[PDB]
Amino acid sequence: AMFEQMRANVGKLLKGIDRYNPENLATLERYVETQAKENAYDLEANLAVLKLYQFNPAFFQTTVTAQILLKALTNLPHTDFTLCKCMIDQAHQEERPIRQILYLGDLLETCHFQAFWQALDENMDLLEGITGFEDSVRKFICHVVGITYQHIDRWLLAEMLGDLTDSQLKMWMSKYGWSADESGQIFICSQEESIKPKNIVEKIDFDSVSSIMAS
Amino acid sequence: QWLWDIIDEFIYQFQSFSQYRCKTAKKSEEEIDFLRSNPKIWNVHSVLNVLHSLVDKSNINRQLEVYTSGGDPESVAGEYGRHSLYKMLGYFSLVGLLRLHSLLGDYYQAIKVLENIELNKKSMYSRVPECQVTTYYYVGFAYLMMRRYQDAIRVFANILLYIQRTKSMFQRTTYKYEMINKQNEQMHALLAIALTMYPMRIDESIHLQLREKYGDKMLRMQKGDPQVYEELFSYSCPKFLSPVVPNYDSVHPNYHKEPFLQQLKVFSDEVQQQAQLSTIRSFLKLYTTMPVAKLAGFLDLTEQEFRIQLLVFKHKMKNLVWTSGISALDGEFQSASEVDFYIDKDMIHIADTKVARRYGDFFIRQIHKFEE
Repeated sequence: AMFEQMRANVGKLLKGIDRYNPENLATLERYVETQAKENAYDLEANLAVLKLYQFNPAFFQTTVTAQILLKALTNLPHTDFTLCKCMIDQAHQEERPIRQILYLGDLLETCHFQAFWQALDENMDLLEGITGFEDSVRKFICHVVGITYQHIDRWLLAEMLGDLTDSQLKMWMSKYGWSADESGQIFICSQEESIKPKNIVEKIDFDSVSSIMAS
Repeated sequence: QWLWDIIDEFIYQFQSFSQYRCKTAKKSEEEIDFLRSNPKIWNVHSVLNVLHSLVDKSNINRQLEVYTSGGDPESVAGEYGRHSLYKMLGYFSLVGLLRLHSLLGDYYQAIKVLENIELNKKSMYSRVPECQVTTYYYVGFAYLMMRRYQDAIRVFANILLYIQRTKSMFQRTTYKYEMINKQNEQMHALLAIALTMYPMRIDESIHLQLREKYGDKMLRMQKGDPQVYEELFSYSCPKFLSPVVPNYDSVHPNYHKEPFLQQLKVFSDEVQQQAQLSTIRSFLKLYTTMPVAKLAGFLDLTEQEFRIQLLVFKHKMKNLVWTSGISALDGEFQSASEVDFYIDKDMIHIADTKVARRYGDFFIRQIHKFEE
């Protein structure tokens, strides 16, 4: 619970002149790991460390940027991960573990979820070391499933989530209330509920137009 | 030497005035009150704020893009130059918004953007068109960065229209009049590539002199040539960042192209796969719910054998640009074809046309004043 004990402090740090002072990296780089480990997030603290790393490339630290990058990818499809590459130098995108983390990140944006879980190397203990990261990406998979599927097959939804078993899939089935259908797909959304058109309907703007044309 | 005789004498005069800015605004009522009285124009007082927005940014961009190590420029300005002026109590006039939108400009070139939230919240004073067009300038760019293509494209339309009832007249966009034309032109051109089978709002925004050339650009870009990836990205870069002055081009100093590696290659990643999203949508969605005849007709069109047609098809529906469903028993692909709207231009014009009547009726009644 060190996240909660730094929120007030780091909040006033990042609104002052201490976000272009490199000396504050002590409390800030610590607070970046506090996001990753304790499963919390703060974009501004990340982005300020990224900005201070962009200022002096020497102070760049690989794991601290991985703790930024990995937790940026949990928060998709937001432009958190967009802002990461914007501050990470040409030199610094070819580091370890950065290069592998960035490549894995590319797969999530283009939504190649099958390729994402294939691409994983399982000997990098840092990717095991981020708490709730393995489920977070799965929750973002299922998040975009709801937006752009009306149904999905049982084998298909398994494979996207890293080739899940029958019992492992029970969590993800129950999560958004999804349930089986006849022969034999998993329901995701109603057909009229997914589409949501807001197309042709206007020319009802009479009231304003007559209020201005009143005199 | 004449170069840095001019540059250094700007900054040293601004660092001088920065103390006067902080000193007058906060506490000395009588000094402010004395300044309200004497001239016939308070325009001299206010111009000097956002005059030094773009001139200081030029001078600091030079010092930034000449000294790439042991950074003197960026932490001096960031700490002292910017935050001292803005963070403390505003001067009582439009100067509070001027120093705000000077700071918003300074904050824009730096790629650290997330306090666009609170800058809008501290724009308490009324949105004069002067301040409003320059707000929508950056706020649209912020939406362009947010991947809110549909939102940002509307925001660029109004500011390029030239019936936001601008009149200027006395040099409040001076020496960069056509930058507002060409940057809004350029940044709108990128957004059209991403989404468009919706607007049907591009008629208002950009005139037919440019719609014709930018129209064929998007088609030539997404369909058949990666040539437009080059020429679009050439023009897009000076306008995306806004680096006010590129330094003297010579090989004897290096010093300049090293910052431009980052600055440019930062925007490479933007247009890279966001463009390749376009070609998927480019093929018109001919039959709304596709049977075997049309689904295979589109999977012949996506990619050929064998390996991995279906996978790539179902990767790309996810992104934002399709809403659809798969059926198992039927083997059927059902999808969503959405369209925009025809005429939204007329009812927005009904006031704009009346301004052509109004300032018509008014300007000649200013001539009817004089020659009477």
